[PDB]
Amino acid sequence: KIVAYELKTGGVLLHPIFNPASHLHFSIKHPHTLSWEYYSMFQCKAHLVMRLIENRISMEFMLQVFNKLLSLASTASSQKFQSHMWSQMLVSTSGFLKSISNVSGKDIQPLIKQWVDQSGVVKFYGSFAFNRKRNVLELEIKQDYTSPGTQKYVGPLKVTVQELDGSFNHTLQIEENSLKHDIPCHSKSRRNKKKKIPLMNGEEVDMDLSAMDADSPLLWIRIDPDMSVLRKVEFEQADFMWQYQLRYERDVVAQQESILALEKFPTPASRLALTDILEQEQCFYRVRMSACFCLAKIANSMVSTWTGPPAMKSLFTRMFCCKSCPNIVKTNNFMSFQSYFLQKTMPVAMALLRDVHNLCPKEVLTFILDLIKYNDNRKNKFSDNYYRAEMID
Amino acid sequence: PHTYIKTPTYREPVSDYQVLREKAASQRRDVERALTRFMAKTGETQSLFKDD
Repeated sequence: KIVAYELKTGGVLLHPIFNPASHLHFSIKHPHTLSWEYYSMFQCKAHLVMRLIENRISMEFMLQVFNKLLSLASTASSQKFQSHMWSQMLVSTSGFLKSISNVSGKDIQPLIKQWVDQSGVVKFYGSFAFNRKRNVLELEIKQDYTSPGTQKYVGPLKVTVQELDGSFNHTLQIEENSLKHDIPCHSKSRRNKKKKIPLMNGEEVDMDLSAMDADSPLLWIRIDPDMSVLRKVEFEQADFMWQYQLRYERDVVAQQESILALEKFPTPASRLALTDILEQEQCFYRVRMSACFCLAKIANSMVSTWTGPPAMKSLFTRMFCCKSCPNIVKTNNFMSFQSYFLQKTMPVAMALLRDVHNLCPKEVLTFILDLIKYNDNRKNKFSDNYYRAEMID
Repeated sequence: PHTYIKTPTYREPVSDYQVLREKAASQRRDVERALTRFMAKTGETQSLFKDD
């Protein structure tokens, strides 16, 4: 939301100094002259910058800062002196930074100078190349700092590389003149023997390594995984790396960004990846709800190649319909709250299917109308208004 | 044994889940269509098309 708004119009400036922001058509000196979208993005950027301050100075020290502010205010709140002490209930920026420096011993003045006083987000364009001879991974990260909303980042940058030997984090120092970052790569001895490949968490899984390159061990790369800067990343992986990142990652933002990047690769391996995500309980439900729409877009792009039925129809009849009647939907029992959301989002994406003539097929429209006719809600303890409203959608 | 013995018969029962779902669905759709057409005809009405 904030990178869309700041690249759209100028930027949000937390803590201005009194104009400080002249790129935008109102004055930021008073709350009653702000645009309402600017007020919303102001609150949004403020809580993300506080998450960044928690990233630099750990969460228990952050809660100690907040407790110190509240305790000064509550010792202030019981005095009777007319504001000799009632102004300890008012916080400022300098007092907040001083309380942070009191509890932690680190000051955050570079982070405050970059993300508060400066009003911009950063844009990262990354591309990699694997050097087989020296066994290194040559990243190439360049910033677009000449756009109207952007600024230049010179700090450190975390990158997480999943190779066959596991998941390794690397810190890169991205100075102004930097372009190529050579990080080292590990072995490929988990392709010699079939062993399980260890993940970002402590677990390990069986991966189908037939799509991987023979010479490179690395399975996927993520630039800034923890969202530790206010950034927009445009990484150029290979399509099998996006499919491996969609399947076997233990991070929902990486699964979402792989869904978002698989729309450019309409190959049938990506259709298999999104269909395996859709069938998979123990995936987070908002990833499957995105995989519905991604599968609809991919299915629209590979017409005159699609083999069987329309996308997600057989999967809908496998998950939510009767075993004896495929075209009759099961009676509504909405007590699971994840297959309820997936059931009410799957025909909405299924209706974006189009034939070679650019018209929605009469197999999906008939399916949606049979979902509407055979709807029986006399048996669940929950209402049907949102599911029926999504059927109209 | 039409002459000394006898036994009763019953009507053919339709215990099929498919046709029972179809019967309940079509009866609900027909009664709600009849209700909404009756309530739109005996009151103030709007129309998506001109004089419809």
